[PDB]
Amino acid sequence: TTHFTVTDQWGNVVSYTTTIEQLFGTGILVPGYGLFLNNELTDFDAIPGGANEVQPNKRPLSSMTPTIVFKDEKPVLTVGSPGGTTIIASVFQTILNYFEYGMSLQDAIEEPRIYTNSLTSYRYESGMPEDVRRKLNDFGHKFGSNPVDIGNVQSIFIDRENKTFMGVADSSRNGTAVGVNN
Amino acid sequence: DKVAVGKDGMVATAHPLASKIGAEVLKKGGNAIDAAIAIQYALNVTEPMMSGIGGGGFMMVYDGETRETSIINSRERAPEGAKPDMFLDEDGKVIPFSERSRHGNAVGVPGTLKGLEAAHKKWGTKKMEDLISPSIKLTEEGFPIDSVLADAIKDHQDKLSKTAAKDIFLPDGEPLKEGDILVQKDLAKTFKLIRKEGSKAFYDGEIGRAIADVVQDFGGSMTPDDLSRYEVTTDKPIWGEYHGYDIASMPPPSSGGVFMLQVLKLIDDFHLSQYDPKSFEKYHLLAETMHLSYADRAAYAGDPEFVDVPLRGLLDPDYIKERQKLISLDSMNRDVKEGDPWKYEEGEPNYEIVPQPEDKT
Ligand SMILES: [Ca+2]
Ligand SMILES: [Ca+2]
Ligand SMILES: [Ca+2]
Repeated sequence: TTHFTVTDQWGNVVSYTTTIEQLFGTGILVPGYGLFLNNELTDFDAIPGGANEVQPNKRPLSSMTPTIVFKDEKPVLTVGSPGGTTIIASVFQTILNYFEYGMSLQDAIEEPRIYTNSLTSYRYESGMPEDVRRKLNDFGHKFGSNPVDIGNVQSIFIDRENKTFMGVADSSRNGTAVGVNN
Repeated sequence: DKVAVGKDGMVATAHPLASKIGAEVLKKGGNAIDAAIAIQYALNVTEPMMSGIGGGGFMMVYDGETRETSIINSRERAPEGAKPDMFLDEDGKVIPFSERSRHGNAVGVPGTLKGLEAAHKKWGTKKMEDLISPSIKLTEEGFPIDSVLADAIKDHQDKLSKTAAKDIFLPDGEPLKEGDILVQKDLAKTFKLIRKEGSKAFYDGEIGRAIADVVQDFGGSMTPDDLSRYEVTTDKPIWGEYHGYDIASMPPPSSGGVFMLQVLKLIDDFHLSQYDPKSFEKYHLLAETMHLSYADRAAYAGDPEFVDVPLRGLLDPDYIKERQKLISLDSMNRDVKEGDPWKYEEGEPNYEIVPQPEDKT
């Protein structure tokens, strides 16, 4: 998965998350055409009967969360991320850090994230203090000994006070922000 | 170039070559949609493990002219041959993820190219040929691979060794390493066909036929009729209020929008910035909140053309207040399960709640 974002001089804003599921998808490359084929249908439940069961011509449930935040009907911030079910965690934590904590956009993105979808599944980024990790686990959590990078947020802030755009690319990949003047 | 400022436009992407190509479209007077199309082609070449015309996406667009926000939804569709139990063995056991994620049955009908064209028809101001050509050049003449692509090739070499990928990415049975030139002649040719004919080469053409043929080679049911049936949809965002802002995000068939909004509604009342960002309190309250929202996601979320997702109920302020009663600094909630958001809207679910093993990735 990858997330990118674009703002232009006409007020158009794009927030675009795009994927082939696993890295390289199924790993199948179309012989003579050089393109990788998605494994997106494993995003369906393997056991049927549920909301996200396999059916022909059905779209498998995604966790992709391309987002635009508005203030008084005007876009002010784009957010999105790769990382399967963790995307929800990357996007809400970035928004929490920016709007609730009042961090800089780059601090909001770089701040270590956590993810836990269930009592049996925990991940955290390097930077959670060791003593806090131990207290969390003593309380019943299951943060392991090894931290892992979570997601890859690209964001644009639209600064109408300063008449500028600010682009931020997460350090978790080699992504870049490139501004444009006239 | 991790942070940038600009008066007249901004691009942020996961690959510096894709950011440069996007910026150049804006520098030449293209709009954000022009640039985004150029960027998807460039990522398809430079970050081939993460996205491209073999996949699907959600492109949210705010239109600066109409002031409307919409989403070009190119999520893949199961072919007609898919069956509800196709990921179970003959004894009804889930086929391991490392096996099913590599099988032709896993391949959805790709929508990304359909989405680029739908976006172009609506908002495009540059010729499609100007937007795809920078990517033909990178595919044709090659580029030196970055650390993330080199790491990806290394980590996925088992999978890549069993397919036509091994010839491009595992030359002499060895993974390309950071700085090695990646040349993708066949991909350049596929981009040239699309540049000449447009997407009919894909959805009603030789690329579609080759896709169907290799899917069937790996045990899948996809035919040219599946590719010819495919169309993207246009979605309205799911909207929520948070902290004086309006948030537009992705509706079903993503779980992303509703559950990102649900987490923000559940934690808003806890005023987390009273606690240090690296405090026990912040991490504990986020973990407790995520357990509830992910449990709702596992029970209630799917393709809204097939199933009713209770979006109204899942974000209802009384539902929020009921779920918040399970979130506390006093203890960890050990009884994590979906709530009953159907209690807060009209109708009933047209599905069961089916537990799944925790095996994806
Ligand atoms: Ca606050
Ligand atoms: Ca990080
Ligand atoms: Ca049997």
